[PDB]
Amino acid sequence: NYEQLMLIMNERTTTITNSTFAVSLTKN
Amino acid sequence: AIFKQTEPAIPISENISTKTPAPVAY
Repeated sequence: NYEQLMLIMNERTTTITNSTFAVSLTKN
Repeated sequence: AIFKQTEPAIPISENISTKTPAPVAY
């Protein structure tokens, strides 16, 4: 409803390398 | 006093061609 609307992009990231790998493996 | 010696002249490029990077879903 509302609490699930106000947290749409609230996904935690451990580090820059993991973010790099997560955006890299989705395009290769 | 007023003047110092010549600095090392860094030659900037004349015809560089880099790519504008695509946006990423960071």
